[PDB]
Amino acid sequence: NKGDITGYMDVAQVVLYAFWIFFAGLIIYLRREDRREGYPLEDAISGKINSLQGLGSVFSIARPKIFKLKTGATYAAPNFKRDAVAIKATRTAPTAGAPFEPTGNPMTDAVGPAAYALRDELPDLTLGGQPAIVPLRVAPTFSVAAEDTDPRGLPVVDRKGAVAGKVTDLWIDRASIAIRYLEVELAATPGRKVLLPFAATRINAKTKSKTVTVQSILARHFANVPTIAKTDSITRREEDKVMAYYSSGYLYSDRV
Amino acid sequence: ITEGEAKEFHKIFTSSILVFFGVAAFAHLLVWIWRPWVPGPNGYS
Amino acid sequence: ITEGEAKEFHKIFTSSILVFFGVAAFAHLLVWIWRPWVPGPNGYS
Amino acid sequence: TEGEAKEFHKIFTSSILVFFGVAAFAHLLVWIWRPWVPGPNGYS
Amino acid sequence: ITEGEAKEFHKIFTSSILVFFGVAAFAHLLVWIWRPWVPGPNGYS
Amino acid sequence: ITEGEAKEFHKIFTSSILVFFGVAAFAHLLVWIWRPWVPGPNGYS
Amino acid sequence: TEGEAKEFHKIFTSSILVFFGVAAFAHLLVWIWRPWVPGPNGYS
Amino acid sequence: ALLSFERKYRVRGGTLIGGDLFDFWVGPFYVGFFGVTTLLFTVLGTALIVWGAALGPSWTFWQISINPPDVSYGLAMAPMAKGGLWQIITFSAIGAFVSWALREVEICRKLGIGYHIPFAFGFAILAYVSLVVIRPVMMGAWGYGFPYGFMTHLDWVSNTGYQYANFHYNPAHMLGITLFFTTCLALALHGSLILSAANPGKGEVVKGPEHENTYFQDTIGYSVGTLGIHRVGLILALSAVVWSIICMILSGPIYTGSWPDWWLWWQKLPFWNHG
Amino acid sequence: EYQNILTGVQVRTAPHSAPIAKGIFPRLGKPGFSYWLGKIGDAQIGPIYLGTTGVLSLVFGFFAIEIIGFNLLASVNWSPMEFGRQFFWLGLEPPAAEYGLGFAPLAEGGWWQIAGFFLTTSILLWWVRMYRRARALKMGTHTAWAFASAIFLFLSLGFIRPLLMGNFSESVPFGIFPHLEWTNSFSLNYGNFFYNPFHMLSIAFLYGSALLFAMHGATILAVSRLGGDREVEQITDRGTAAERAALFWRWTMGFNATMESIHRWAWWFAVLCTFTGAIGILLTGTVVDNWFEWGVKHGLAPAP
Amino acid sequence: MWRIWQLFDPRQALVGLATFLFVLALLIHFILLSTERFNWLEGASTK
Amino acid sequence: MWRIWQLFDPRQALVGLATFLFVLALLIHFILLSTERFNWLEGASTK
Amino acid sequence: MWRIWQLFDPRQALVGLATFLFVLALLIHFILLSTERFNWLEGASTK
Amino acid sequence: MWRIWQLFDPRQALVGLATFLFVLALLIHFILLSTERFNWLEGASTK
Amino acid sequence: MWRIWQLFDPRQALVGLATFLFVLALLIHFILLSTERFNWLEGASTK
Amino acid sequence: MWRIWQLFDPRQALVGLATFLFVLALLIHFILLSTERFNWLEGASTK
Ligand code: 07D
Ligand SMILES: CCc1c(C)c2cc3nc(cc4[nH]c(c(CCC(=O)OC/C=C(\C)CC/C=C(\C)CC/C=C(\C)CCC=C(C)C)c4C)c4c5nc(cc1[nH]2)C(C)=C5C(=O)[C@@H]4C(=O)OC)C(C)=C3C(C)=O
Ligand SMILES: COC(C)(C)C\C=C/C(C)=C/C=C/C(C)=C/C=C/C(C)=C/C=C\C=C(C)\C=C\C=C(C)\C=C\C=C(C)\C=C\CC(C)(C)OC
Ligand SMILES: CCCCCCCCCCCCO[C@@H]1O[C@H](CO)[C@@H](O[C@H]2O[C@H](CO)[C@@H](O)[C@H](O)[C@H]2O)[C@H](O)[C@H]1O
Ligand SMILES: CCCCCCCCCCCCO[C@@H]1O[C@H](CO)[C@@H](O[C@H]2O[C@H](CO)[C@@H](O)[C@H](O)[C@H]2O)[C@H](O)[C@H]1O
Ligand SMILES: CCCCCCCCCCCCO[C@@H]1O[C@H](CO)[C@@H](O[C@H]2O[C@H](CO)[C@@H](O)[C@H](O)[C@H]2O)[C@H](O)[C@H]1O
Ligand SMILES: CCCCCCCCCCCCO[C@@H]1O[C@H](CO)[C@@H](O[C@H]2O[C@H](CO)[C@@H](O)[C@H](O)[C@H]2O)[C@H](O)[C@H]1O
Ligand SMILES: [Fe+3]
Repeated sequence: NKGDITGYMDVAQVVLYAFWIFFAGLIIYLRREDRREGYPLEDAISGKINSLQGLGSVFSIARPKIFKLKTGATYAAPNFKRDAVAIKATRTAPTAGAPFEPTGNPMTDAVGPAAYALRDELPDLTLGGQPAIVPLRVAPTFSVAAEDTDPRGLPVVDRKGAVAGKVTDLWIDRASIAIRYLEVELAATPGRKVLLPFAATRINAKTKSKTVTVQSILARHFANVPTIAKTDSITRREEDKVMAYYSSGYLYSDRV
Repeated sequence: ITEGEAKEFHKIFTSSILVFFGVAAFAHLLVWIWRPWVPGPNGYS
Repeated sequence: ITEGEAKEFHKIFTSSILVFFGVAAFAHLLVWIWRPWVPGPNGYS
Repeated sequence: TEGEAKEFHKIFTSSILVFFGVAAFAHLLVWIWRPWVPGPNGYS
Repeated sequence: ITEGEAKEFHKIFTSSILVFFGVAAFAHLLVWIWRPWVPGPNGYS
Repeated sequence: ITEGEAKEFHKIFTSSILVFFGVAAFAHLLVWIWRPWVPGPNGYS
Repeated sequence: TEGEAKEFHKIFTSSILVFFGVAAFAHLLVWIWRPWVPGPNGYS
Repeated sequence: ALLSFERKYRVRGGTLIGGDLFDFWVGPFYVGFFGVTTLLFTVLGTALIVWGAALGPSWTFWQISINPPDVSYGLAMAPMAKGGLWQIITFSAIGAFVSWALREVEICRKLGIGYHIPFAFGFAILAYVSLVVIRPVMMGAWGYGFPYGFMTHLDWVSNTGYQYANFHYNPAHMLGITLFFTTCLALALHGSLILSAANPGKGEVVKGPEHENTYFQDTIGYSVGTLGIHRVGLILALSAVVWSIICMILSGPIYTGSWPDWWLWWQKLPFWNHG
Repeated sequence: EYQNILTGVQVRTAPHSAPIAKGIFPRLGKPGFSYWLGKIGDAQIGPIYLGTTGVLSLVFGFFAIEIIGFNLLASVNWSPMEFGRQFFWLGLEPPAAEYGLGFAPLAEGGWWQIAGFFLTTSILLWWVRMYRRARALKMGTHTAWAFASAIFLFLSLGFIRPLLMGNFSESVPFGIFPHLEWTNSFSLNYGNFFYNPFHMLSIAFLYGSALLFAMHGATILAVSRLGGDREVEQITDRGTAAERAALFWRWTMGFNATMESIHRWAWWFAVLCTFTGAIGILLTGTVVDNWFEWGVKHGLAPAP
Repeated sequence: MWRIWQLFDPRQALVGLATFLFVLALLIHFILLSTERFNWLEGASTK
Repeated sequence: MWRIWQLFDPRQALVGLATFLFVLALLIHFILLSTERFNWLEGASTK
Repeated sequence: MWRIWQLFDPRQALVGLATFLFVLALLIHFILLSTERFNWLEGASTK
Repeated sequence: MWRIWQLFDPRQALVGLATFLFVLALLIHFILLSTERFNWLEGASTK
Repeated sequence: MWRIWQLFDPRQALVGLATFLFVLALLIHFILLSTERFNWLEGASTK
Repeated sequence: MWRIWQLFDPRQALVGLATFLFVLALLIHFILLSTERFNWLEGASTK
């Protein structure tokens, strides 16, 4: 009557169907944006570019958008830079859906939860073109705020209670003011130094004494933590490697 | 899996197919004797 | 896939699909005998 | 690729002709049962 | 793409759109014969 | 982009748009023959 | 071990038979109490 | 069928139950034991919903409804024809949700990430359980749960809301609405800030965390931080769900009257009760 | 077992900010630090930028708020006690139907119109402020358009639908309980606003926004041990945190987003929540008198 | 038209056709089922 | 006019055009189904 | 026709086809059950 | 006026123009459908 | 047909099949309990 | 079935069967309690 267009069809229904068309287009756009990393898909066994995909393939992958960096650098998304098919693991079954048996110590072989993305060897930059993740020694201005336990010199122990080492230095992000890493000197090897992510620590400020505990890896696992080069500025690949190694603890912290 | 153990498993699998189907067929025969489930043109009863 | 198994797989697939189609056709024939599903120009008298 | 383009097109044409033929037979049977084009006075 | 393949694609596209438009116009003519969609001063009936 | 095709596009564009208008105006003329959309002092009809 | 599989199967089949026997006895007791297959006119 | 980086984390382990039996993938999906169980419950619940649609008079997707048993049955199991089907679908839905969350737990262990996602899904499962189990049990009948239907569960929402004559006046409902709206606003701000930092315009090199902090320091006067924003967003959504659960437990099990005149307590505090 | 839900150890440094052109106005606010905010997020407070558009928006908004509050206090005969008693029930009511879209008497809705105009102007000037602040920092204007969606819903509620109906009588009052009562009576007058399909879409997108911002928050908190909280850096250089975040959802859900595109989903769900809502508000009364009868006609109701 | 397979991979075209025609067959069947005349399950009278 | 395909990938153009044409055809068919006169399935009389 | 398995893996084809056939059979059975004439459980008279 | 394409990308401008014209045409058609006089599906009388 | 176990591992396909069979059996029992003739617990009369 | 436990974990199998059997028995017991005839707590009359 008042709002109809043709007998049964009215304005509200037409606007609804217009929204449905727009939402289908928006879903297509959002899925195109989603398919900007890890695409196109590879075969599970051989690794050839194959996938059960229809007429939407032409619309599935977007043209590489270009990200500009404040160093002259550039990222392409999608960049069709893929991983090698042969990893340090073997198929439990040759059925393309089976999982992988690691063929070694997966902590130091970067297999599974220990696997780290193959990033670039450049530290995160600040607004001034300098490394963002730095030790507190080479950032005199930065200081640990009061009313919080200072995690310097506290014993670093695992869940079993064994004192893995001692913390000497804190590594912090300059871009976002927060602690990133604790520098830990090994009680077993003074000549060895490791980085333990701050996200992997408990404050433990409420106990008989003050200590730093880690629930992921055991004390001996601190003897194989990946090392870094500059000791005062850490690249993205190095930090990603260290975090992946520490995060691999929970799955297989007691052998494989 | 090998080509021989597959046959060995297929033998016992077929035996279980037959046992399951026979039990189910007896169940359906008993239910049909109790209450058939195909209506007539005039319905049921 | 290796073509050396496609010959066998397609023949098994054809045999099984004809078996499935024939069973479905016999079931449809039985249902039609019991009650056809295409009304005449009066309904379902 | 043109290596199997001709033969795939031939098989595709055979399949799509089979599909259209059976669909047309189905539509013919449906029309014999009940036509779907109403006359000037509607359906009778 | 190169210009030759563009010209060939254009030729095929022109033939295809000609066939599509002809078939659609044929369908429109049959629909018009069935029921025209442009009403008169009094309407349709 | 380089000027070498700035005209090459334009010559097509200024033609295609014309063709578009040449169709659309035609359509409007037919509509005016059917039902004009400018009412008179006493309203439509 | 492989012998452990056989021992588990022996104890498991013993448990199967005793469990199914007690279940059958319970079902027979219930059936004597109240049968669950109605007649043409219902239970009553 | 794998991402460019997928055939590197597809290791075994990380499963709570099943060992190596169901530790595999089907297409993109990880199955596990709890994927099998969520298929078990989903297939059965959906089949029962379609069966109730067949017993229903519509087949209209928005008029298909599975009704809970009438309140005259109390907390008793109901005959499948009249009420029992809703109960079985409820139990199947609970089992499927729990299997989904547990499968997420197995995936989290396999990838060595935190269990935040299944914990957050636990709150949605709890909201559903409070709507179909906890509240009907406290109220004493299964007929206080909502029907499983597209538009009929909205009829349930409206009927129960107007049962207290204006359900807006439920203060826990006010707080849950505030949290839901604030979650939507915070999500808009966060997605917008991330997109603007990543896509700053022609030229316009990608901006860092300092630029993102500066934007909301200039516009609002405070910036939460690229880590704290996900914290506050998860807490906002979970608290919205918690306060919705609270407002629905308060209505019926605890409060059985008009929410609008619950607020007269405020009108009559001793320092303005002019009388 | 740490979770990154609270920051046990905080860091405090010399406050700093991205460089902007000086402009007519400087940065204002002498930045300080707070402890609970630093526990949940960053600890620094301010400084707030106050440009020409900022001053304009603040002046218009303050004028509107003072008008609204003065009217609320005057409605209870300037009694602070009775203002406390009735504060939630107090409301600046819109002008009646007879006055159309013209100026009503101040007591009869003129104050409501003046306050609404000033509030609309301040909100639009705040939108301009968000746009200009994003452009000044050499960033994109996604926040401005996300805000524009909310402004569309606000203007549809307050101004656009009155324009279409030619009447401010059915606009929403300036009160705590009065605007909820407006919501209730608007739904009742137009037949079970659940049967509005754009209301259903808006609720779907609000639920989806909460769902998405719980999923995404929990995902980033789950990969925060892997540098996953540093989202823009994982967007420009994909780390293993982003890879595991994608693979979790790909294995549990069949598909996944990018660290960049998940926030596109986040943007669009929030924007659509209010876009569909504004459309549904603009459709009621004008096109659809009764949403229940529309639902009956279109198969949403069993046709009583 | 044998050349279109230079543009469209046979797998992609075949999967897309399968899905699209299945959905269209469902749609047409459901439309027929919602009609008074062509619903072959209730078999309502023509006249 | 053959130059448009230098602007657009022929796969993109063809798939997008097929999508647009099918959606438009569905739209028109549904609009006709909504009318009393052109609904060929209930077939209301012209009179 | 056998060349179809040079496009499609047989294992995933089998599992997907089995799932689709089972869902279709469930749908048709439920549709018949909701039908007055073809519900073999309720069994109303066709006369 | 041929220098406009030195400012606007012909591909982007042509796509945007096509989409804008399609939405405008669709809206005009629906507006005419809404009116009594120019609705060509019901075909109401001029008088 | 003995070769099917090359396509599907018995140790897991068997358990999945058992779960599917249990779901189907329990669904059919629920459907029968929902009826009026085949509900053996209600035991409603056929006459 | 000689050694089927060389393939299935006896602990996992035992726990799964205990849970399945408990759930099924609880379901059957609740279904009986839902009835009018086999509710041994209500204790209705057979006659
Ligand atoms: C009895 C009531 C009835 C009942 C049936 C029912 C029930 C439910 N509903 Mg509804 N609702 C009803 C009525 C109804 N409902 C809505 C709206 C929604 C949307 C709002 C989205 C939002 O974010 O809004 C909120 C966003 C706005 C208003 C837009 C942005 C606002 C801005 C920028 C304001 C800026 C402010 C300042 C700068 C501050 C200074 C100013 C001053 C001091 C004055 C959302 C989706 C939503 C949810 C649900 C749910 C979940 C339920 C359940 C569970 O039952 N409802 C609005 C709308 O969009 O409708 C299409 C709307 O207008 C309207 C009406 C009349
Ligand atoms: C996607 C849809 C989503 C939905 C669910 C949603 C809902 C609601 N969003 C709501 C409120 C606001 N939203 C905002 C801002 C605007 C501020 C303004 O207008 O100031 C302009 C007004 C005024 C100036 C008037 C008063 C002023 C006061 C109280 C101070 C008076 C005193 C003074 C000046 C003196 C003292 C001080 C000195 C310095 C001297 C406010 C806080 C904004 C945004 N929403 C977005 C989106 C969403 N909003 C996005 C993307 C945003 C922005 O960009 C923008 C912003 O700044 O966000 C931080 C409300 C009440 C909502 C509900 C639920 O109803
Ligand atoms: C700082 O304050 C001190 C004094 C402490 C206290 C002051 C004030 C107080 C306590 C204020 C309290 C205010 C309250 C409780 C406000 C509640 C507000 C709510 C909930 C509002 C909610 C919705 C209202 C909306 C959405 C109204 C929208 C109205 C609009 C958009 C109207 C626009 C109207 C226009 C543009 C009119 C045009 C017509 C004319 C011709 C007049 O325009 C010139
Ligand atoms: C595990 C798989 C098991 C598969 C089981 C499949 C069973 C299918 C049965 C098909 C044959 C049934 O055929 C059906 O038989 C019943 C017999 O009661 C007939 O029923 C007829 O006879 C009965 C008994 O006298 C009377 O109610 C009446 O005369 C009439 O209804 C139906 O008219 C016929 O259509
Ligand atoms: C997987 C297997 C799928 C099998 C699908 C089978 C599809 C075809 C089945 C129906 C074939 C047509 O079946 C035929 O239909 C015509 C209607 O025109 C009907 O015609 C018959 O019955 C009607 C009344 O019911 C009478 O008016 C008519 O005089 C008589 O000839 C019959 O029902 C049958 O002779
Ligand atoms: C290219 C695409 C866009 C095309 C745009 C075309 C726009 C112009 C179309 C209308 C032009 C004006 O058209 C002119 O209107 C006047 C209005 O009085 C008409 O005048 C007459 O027509 C009306 C119509 O009811 C009569 O009642 C009356 O006798 C008289 O007023 C002219 O007969 C007509 O020629
Ligand atoms: C008339 C009815 C009531 C409506 C109010 C109308 C007046 C207020 C809105 C006017 C339009 C404002 O539009 C905006 O104006 C301000 C100046 O005021 C300008 O912005 C200016 O202030 C900004 C503040 O960040 C500074 O960077 C700089 O001093 C300058 O750019 C913008 O370039 C212009 O986009
Ligand atoms: Fe984020």
